[PDB]
Amino acid sequence: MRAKWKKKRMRRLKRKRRKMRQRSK
Amino acid sequence: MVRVSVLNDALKTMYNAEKRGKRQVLIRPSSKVIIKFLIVMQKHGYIGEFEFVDDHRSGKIVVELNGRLNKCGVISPRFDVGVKEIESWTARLLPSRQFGYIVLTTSAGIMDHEEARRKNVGGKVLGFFY
Amino acid sequence: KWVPVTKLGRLVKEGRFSKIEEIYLHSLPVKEHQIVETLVPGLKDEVMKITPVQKQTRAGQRTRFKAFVVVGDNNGHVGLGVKCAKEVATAIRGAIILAKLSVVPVRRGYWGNKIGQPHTVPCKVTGKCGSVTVRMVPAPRGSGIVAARVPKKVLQFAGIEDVFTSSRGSTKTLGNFVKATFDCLMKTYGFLTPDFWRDTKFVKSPFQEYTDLL
Amino acid sequence: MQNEEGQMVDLYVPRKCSATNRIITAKDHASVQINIGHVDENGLYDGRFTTFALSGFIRAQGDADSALDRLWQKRK
Amino acid sequence: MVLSNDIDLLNPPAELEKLKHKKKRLVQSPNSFFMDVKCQGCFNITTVFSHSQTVVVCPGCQTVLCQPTGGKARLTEGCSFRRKGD
Amino acid sequence: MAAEGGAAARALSQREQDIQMMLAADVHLGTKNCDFQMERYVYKRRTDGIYIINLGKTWEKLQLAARVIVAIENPQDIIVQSARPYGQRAVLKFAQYTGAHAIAGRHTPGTFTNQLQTSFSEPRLLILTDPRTDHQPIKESALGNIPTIAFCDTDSPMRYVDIGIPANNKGKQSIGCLFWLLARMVLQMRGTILPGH
Amino acid sequence: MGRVRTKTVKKTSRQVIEKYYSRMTLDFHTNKKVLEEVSILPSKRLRNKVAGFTTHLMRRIQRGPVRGISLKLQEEERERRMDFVPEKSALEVEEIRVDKETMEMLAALGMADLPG
Amino acid sequence: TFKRRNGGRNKHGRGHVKYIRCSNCAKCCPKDKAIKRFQVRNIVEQAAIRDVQEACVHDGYVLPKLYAKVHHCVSCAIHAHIVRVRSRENRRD
Amino acid sequence: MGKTRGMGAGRKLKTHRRNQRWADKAYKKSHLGNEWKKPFAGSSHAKGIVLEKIGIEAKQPNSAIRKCARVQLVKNGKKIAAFVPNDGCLNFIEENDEVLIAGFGRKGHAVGDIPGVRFKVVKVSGVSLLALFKEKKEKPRS
RNA sequence: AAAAGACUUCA
RNA sequence: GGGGCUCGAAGACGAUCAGAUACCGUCCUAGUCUCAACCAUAAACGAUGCCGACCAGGGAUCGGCGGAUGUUGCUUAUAGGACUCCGCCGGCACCUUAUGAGAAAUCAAAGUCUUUGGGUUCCGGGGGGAGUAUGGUCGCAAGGCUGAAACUUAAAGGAAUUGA
RNA sequence: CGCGGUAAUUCCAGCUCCAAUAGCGUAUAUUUAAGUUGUUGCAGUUAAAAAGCUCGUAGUUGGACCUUGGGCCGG
Repeated sequence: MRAKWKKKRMRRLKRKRRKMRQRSK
Repeated sequence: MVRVSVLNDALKTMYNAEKRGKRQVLIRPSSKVIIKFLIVMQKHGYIGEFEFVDDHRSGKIVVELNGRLNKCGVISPRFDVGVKEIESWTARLLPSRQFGYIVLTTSAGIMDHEEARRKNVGGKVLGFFY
Repeated sequence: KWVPVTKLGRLVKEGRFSKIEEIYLHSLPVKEHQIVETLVPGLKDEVMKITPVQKQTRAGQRTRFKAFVVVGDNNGHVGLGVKCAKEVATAIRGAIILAKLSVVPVRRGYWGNKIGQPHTVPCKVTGKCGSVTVRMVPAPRGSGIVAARVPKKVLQFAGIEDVFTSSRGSTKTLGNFVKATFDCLMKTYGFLTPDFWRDTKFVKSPFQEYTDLL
Repeated sequence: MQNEEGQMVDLYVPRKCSATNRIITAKDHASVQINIGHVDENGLYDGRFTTFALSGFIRAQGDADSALDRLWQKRK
Repeated sequence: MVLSNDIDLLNPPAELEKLKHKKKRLVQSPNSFFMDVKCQGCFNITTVFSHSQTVVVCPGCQTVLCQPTGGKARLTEGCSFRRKGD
Repeated sequence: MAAEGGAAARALSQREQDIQMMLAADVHLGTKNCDFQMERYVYKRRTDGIYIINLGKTWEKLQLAARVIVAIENPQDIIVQSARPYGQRAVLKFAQYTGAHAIAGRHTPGTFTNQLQTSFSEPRLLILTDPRTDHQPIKESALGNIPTIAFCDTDSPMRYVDIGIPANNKGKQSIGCLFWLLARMVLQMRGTILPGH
Repeated sequence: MGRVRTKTVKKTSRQVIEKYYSRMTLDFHTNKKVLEEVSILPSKRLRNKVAGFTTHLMRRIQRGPVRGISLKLQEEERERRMDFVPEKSALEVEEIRVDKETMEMLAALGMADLPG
Repeated sequence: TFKRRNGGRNKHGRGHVKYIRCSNCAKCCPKDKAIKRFQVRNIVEQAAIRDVQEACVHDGYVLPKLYAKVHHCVSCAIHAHIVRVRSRENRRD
Repeated sequence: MGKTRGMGAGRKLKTHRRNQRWADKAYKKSHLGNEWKKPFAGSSHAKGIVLEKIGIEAKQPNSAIRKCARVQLVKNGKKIAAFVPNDGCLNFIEENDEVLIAGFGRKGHAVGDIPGVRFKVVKVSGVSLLALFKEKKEKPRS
């Protein structure tokens, strides 16, 4: 199962921060 | 499964109830436990009802208690068949401390702990009589 | 002075009872400590542990103290007193009284062999308080009391000389830990031996034997 | 209860119930002893009793009455 | 009283054999039965199973006999029956 | 199950007169559908959703119960109890007939327990009119090693009160009849009693 | 507000009445004198308080029993009522009139009995 | 947490019923957890009854009452209607 | 709930058991190879050379300058901080000497109150740290 | 009922 | 694709607000709906594996069955059926005690594991890092599934209890 | 775990005491403790922990009649 808002925030940030190195800015 | 454990478990909870028996279906390794009880006089009588025509076999028990003290303080299983955990005549783990006996199916047949030990033949524990 | 209040106190002090064995048999509820003192003046005290309690309360803090005292002989008799009071000394005094009320006998016995003179426990026996399991475990003689400081003391009052003990659960909770050890010893009269399976006639209650004198 | 070397040993043979089945402990102050006298015509006929005990445990289980009723017969 | 099992186990009441399933019984049998059902139109009376299942008709007379239902058969209109079989 | 042995005292045997009082008083009127496992005493379930109690079975219990009361040499040590006004009538008159002490009205906790308290009681037997309402006194007696006999209806707890007598604790003449009969029986063995009724 | 009876007043008021009762009256003025005889109360207002409360209670007693006050005279009345005892008001008239169940038992107990 | 034999709250082999929306806020609620209350009530008043019937044809009429079950989001019921709290034993009612 | 008791089923219990051990610290140290990740090789002691004397402030309700020195291991490139215990000893250490360091008894990891200080000083200049503060022995010249 | 947010260390 | 009534992320507006991007008000797109396709996740819950036997009283209700010269029915009469019943298989669950388990709250199962071993399977094995990093795998995409470690640090967490 | 913010039984010296004693500290690895590896000997309602669900294999596990039961002597 799936827990709490820790995983909710980090889900959104999971692929965003991978793509924030291609973007950079 | 194999019944065996079910009889032992049912016996001790029924003692707390103070019932004069519970009556249940029985099998062939659970024919054995009842006859051993008779020898060490937890039972002074046992009867195997309807083992003749019916779908199953069974036996109502007439059981010691309804007296003063319970005779069977504890009986609790120590593994059914289909497993490898094994003792020898020298290996002997035990419960109780000699007040009780350790139920053992030996080579010849089911006998109590002292009988098997003297003959020097090992086997596999069925349960722990305290 | 002595002075017995209650029918129960009258029976014991006025020499109609000679033994504490009788009291246990007929399950007489002790609540006055003086009763047990007359038959057994040989009881020895021992303040085991004092541990702080704290409140925050409606007008100021009101801090109490638990006091553990075990009173007993060294011959099958343990007794457990726990009292909470705002003063350390008062709690200790009360705990001595309480311990005497709660004296309950302990079976010493043998393992395999009938040996010479009971010094061990007849059976494997367990006592539970909170989550802590404490186990009386067969041991050969001359092993000593194999326990930490505090469980040794309890078993000295019990008169047991040789057992292994092992405990699991929170050992660090001082309050509960002392309580857990007591229960094992009292629960000795809860385990079936063929030796005690033997049927007795039933002694007659002092309430019917001494109606006139009460 | 014997010893290896003669002597009857282990003092305080406890009470031990009848209707309930289990040892009557010292802790169990709740437990009770019921004496029902054997009777003759117009007589209590004391000095003859059927003696029974009842645990504290059965007195909470609710089986206390039921168990006593079975045994209450004067001779069995 | 204290009863688990009866004071006379060997003869229980029929209501306590209606408790336990057919397989579970002390003395197991069909609780179902055969019966002879009686019809004016036929000279002889026809033996029938209690749980009809099929809409059984009497052999000679086309009167009917009973109609089936979820348990033991629901007899239809004016007919009579005795409960017997050898 | 039921007890047999001994010799019947005199009036302890059944009479047509004795059954007449009990059935008139309406002791035999049991409660409705609710009915404990302990009750063998129904035989045929009676119309309008109620069970009546076999009074021949009840007779055996009453006859036996008297034997237990008088078996302590000194008669005063038994205390009777009743909060209820119906049973208060029974309690006071019972105490008059026999040695027995009465505690009428509210029980008050710490009478049976709390030995240090002045109101400490030791009784050999306790008779309660209804253990259902008097449940709190049952608790103190249970801890106090005092047996509790009670006249019980089936929805009243025969549970954890030893010697249950199927009754009609609801009210009417029923409670008073039970105590009246009990008093007559206990006096029958070595008391003030006279032959006849 | 103000004029509620205290615990000290409650205990004393019952006690005085119980063991002075024939002498005691409904009259306020005479029962002030009684409290001088029975106790020393140091101030004036204490005497008046107790005297007033007791007389109110005396009225209630002579109009129905009071919960915590029992007198010799009232106890005697209760005793007289509880000396009567027939069957305890069951009669029914000779032979009972049972309604099955017990019918089967009574038949095999050798008791005739009426039914209904 | 678990103080309840009732499990979560009104869930007995179902988990989810079929949703009503509150009269007050329109939040979805399954029917058994909704809180419904019978407000069968007159149009008039206490006082108003008299006035209408005096100045109307027919003896009293019948008076054609208003019937509404009122749906709450739990929270809404707390502020006025029937929740109020309780004592522990009476909560099993 | 209960564990399998069965003649063949032995295999299930064995396979699961190994995984559990990794939660336990002692087995984890070997299995992951965390010992290698920690600055020591697995050695009893390790030697470094003093880069600097650094004055590390104490954490949270403790206030004090602990006074440490950072050493770079001879074996590795790894720079780490080690505590100099005892009165003086900041003078006795000195830059560019060989210092023998050992763990705290924390078995790796920073001590807690001194941030990032993984080790403590056993001896400086081959003498014994213990001797020097006590004034039992004196440092050799050079 | 919508106007109600912050607030050092040992503690 | 059909289809877009309703409502309605974002946006855009009014108050409130130092900010208000919100609750709250107003406009409203995707979407909501349906169909063929993707997808694979939820507090997808009973936070409670599946299966079997046993240990405890009682009343409802759902389903079927059995027994009533019961009621209603009036079915030509009946049988049925709805109703009242008692017995009963298998239910969803409640109720009250719980012998017993548990840390307690509670629980006829969280019992029958210290009386330690009924059969089978899955998972956890301090808290964080981190459910991420990385690789493999998959997905149309979102991203999922599988899933570490460095490093940090002494408690995280539960239930009950007493204060505020 | 904690102490040291100036009368610190936690520091630094001295004294005195404890305590192993020709031996003792310290580090790393390892065994015990640790039932933290659960064979012996675990937990999963709420603390870490039942897969969304079912089918279902490899694999484990699996009922009963079953030349077995009874009788005699000897020591």
